Amino acid sequence: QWAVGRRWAWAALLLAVAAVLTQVVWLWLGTQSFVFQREEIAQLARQYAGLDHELAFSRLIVELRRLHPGHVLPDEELQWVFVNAGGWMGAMCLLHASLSEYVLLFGTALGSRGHSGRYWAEISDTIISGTFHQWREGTTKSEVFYPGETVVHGPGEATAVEWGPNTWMVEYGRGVIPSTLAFALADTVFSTQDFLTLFYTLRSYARGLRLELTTYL
Amino acid sequence: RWAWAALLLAVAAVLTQVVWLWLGTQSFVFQREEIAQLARQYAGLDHELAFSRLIVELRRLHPGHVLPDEELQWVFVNAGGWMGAMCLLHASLSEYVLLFGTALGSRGHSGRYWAEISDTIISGTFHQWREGTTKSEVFYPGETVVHGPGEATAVEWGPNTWMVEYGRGVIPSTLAFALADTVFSTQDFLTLFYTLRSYARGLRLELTTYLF
Amino acid sequence: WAVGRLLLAVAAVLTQVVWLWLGTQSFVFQREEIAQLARQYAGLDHELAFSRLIVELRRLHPGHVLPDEELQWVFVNAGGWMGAMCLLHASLSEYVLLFGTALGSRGHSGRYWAEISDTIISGTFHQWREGTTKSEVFYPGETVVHGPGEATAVEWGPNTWMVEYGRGVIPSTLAFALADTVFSTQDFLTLFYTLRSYARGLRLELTTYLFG
Ligand SMILES: O=C(NC1CCN(Cc2ccccc2)CC1)c1ccc(I)cc1
Ligand SMILES: O=C(NC1CCN(Cc2ccccc2)CC1)c1ccc(I)cc1
Ligand SMILES: O=C(NC1CCN(Cc2ccccc2)CC1)c1ccc(I)cc1
Repeated sequence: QWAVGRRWAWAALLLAVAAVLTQVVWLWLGTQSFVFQREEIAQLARQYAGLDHELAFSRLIVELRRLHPGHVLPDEELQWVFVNAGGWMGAMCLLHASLSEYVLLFGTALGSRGHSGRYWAEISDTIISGTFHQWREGTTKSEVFYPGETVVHGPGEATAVEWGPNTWMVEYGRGVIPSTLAFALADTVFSTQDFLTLFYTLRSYARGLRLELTTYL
Repeated sequence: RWAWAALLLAVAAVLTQVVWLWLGTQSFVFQREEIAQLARQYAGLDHELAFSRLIVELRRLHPGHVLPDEELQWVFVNAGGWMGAMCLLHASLSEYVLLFGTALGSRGHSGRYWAEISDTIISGTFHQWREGTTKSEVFYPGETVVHGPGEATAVEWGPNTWMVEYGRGVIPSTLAFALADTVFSTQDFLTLFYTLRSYARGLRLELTTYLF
Repeated sequence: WAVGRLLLAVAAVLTQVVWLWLGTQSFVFQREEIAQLARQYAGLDHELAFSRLIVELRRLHPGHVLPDEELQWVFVNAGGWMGAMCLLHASLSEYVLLFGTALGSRGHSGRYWAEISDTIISGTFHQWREGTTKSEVFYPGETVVHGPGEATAVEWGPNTWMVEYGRGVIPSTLAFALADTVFSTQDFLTLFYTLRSYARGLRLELTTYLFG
């Protein structure tokens, strides 16, 4: 009459949890929570552009630690490593690294030119010192960005880039990050053969990834 | 059973003789001086207007051998360490006419081709360092620089350098070099596709005009 | 007496033939010998300096410098930079070559299992050490040493020419110098030239070692 078979009820809950679980994973994926904001890294780095890049970097790192404790690499794991990709060369200092985000210090003391690359991500560069030249695809003119300005590099977009002597910046990336190192290490494999740098980069990502997991606990 | 291979080779032998004859009776749409003198006259203009003026004039002199506006496209070129942009106007198996240059400037290996490459400069500078030499030469707007087949030099484009380029030789082979960095350095396969497509479009045009 | 189912027997022999090998190693040039000599010719026109240096080098070490018929400028592409080299001496452990550019270049120094010192005859040499955010500049007369394992970013100005002496596991350094030649320029001809240059250095050294 008002009863329910205990056998039918057992299967109903299994169809229920299947329905609930499939709904739960979409809501969580949709949430898309990010640790940093695109305009925040740009606004924060703009303040230190007036200083010499050495003092600016050290001051910026200190500020970024107190804002987001547990999301920045410790001093013992901070390290400059060269970056060779797209035919240009620079140097990075990884500050933050997840599977969806990264924040790093980038720049050159000699300057360099090359292919920007096409990433499955959106990358924002804010100039602390020097110059950033950009040549968008399909155009015959270039633009130049000075200290205080920010150049954003959309996903799937390819440009030509040029850095002037002693150019430095704070960079924020957002997207499928492990796919980004695929381009960042292309010239390192086939042009420079610098496997020690290759180790440094992967170690920095790993130590950056380790931090994010343990902070989660 | 040995008669099967004979017929397969006989029909292969005759087709090879057809190709050989056809390759021998070939005539060229464009002349070497034709492109050089036509370019030099627009070199005094800004490169944007120089290009558009030249394209139209090239269409007027050789109708059916220049790509339509809907198939014109700037595509990045990455080879020999340097980087520039290209816009293909004409392309067969033996000839090509394109616009080339860079808004930033670039340096690298000239590349060794199975072709003769001629570049008349509209703007900027072209620096050349010939193999075996310890001095460089510079070419300015209005001048034409010639890169012979087999030759390898070191090249340097100053900022905002542009040129009209006419190539004559085994054109499908030159593609091999121009996409070398694209595979091993830039990994820009979208650009690779753009390049191969613009070539196909050029081949399609020449084929249709030939057949009507 | 029987032993059941050698490394100890093998390890002893191999280490004590390697240590015996390291002790019988003899270098043709001193660590600073090339640098002192090259320093004397800096400031001259690089072609004059090179010729004078080659004569003096042949005089100081007969049997270890390549003949005029085996001297050649070959393009070098590696780490994103491009230059030209003239090999003068080459073994498995040492090499002496003339290096430079007419246009200038920028790239990766490379990580060698060898120590490399460069004495500038003309131009400028910019060096950016790893882990630093500043660069240093060397002018004609100065010597830049590249220690084993070290990696820097280097830059040559237009008409920068130098004398280079390297010491260490030389064949491994050749792997780096041919990197861009193989994967970027596809210039097999230069790849042939360089390997031939190395072979000729090795041939001379083998002959000189055997028959004095
Ligand atoms: O070194 C990295 N990434 C490069 C590529 C983006 N910039 C250069 C650039 C290119 C185009 C437009 C703006 C800036 C410099 C940093 C990197 C290191 C570790 C991880 I984990 C992920 C990335
Ligand atoms: O990308 C192409 N060609 C390169 C190599 C020659 N450069 C000019 C140059 C560079 C160095 C020395 C001389 C001339 C322009 C870019 C190319 C694209 C489509 C077809 I179809 C055929 C070739
Ligand atoms: O081409 C060679 N080597 C390159 C890289 C080292 N120097 C250039 C240089 C780059 C960075 C810092 C200092 C010097 C000379 C050019 C080479 C050729 C034949 C043999 I056998 C061994 C090496």
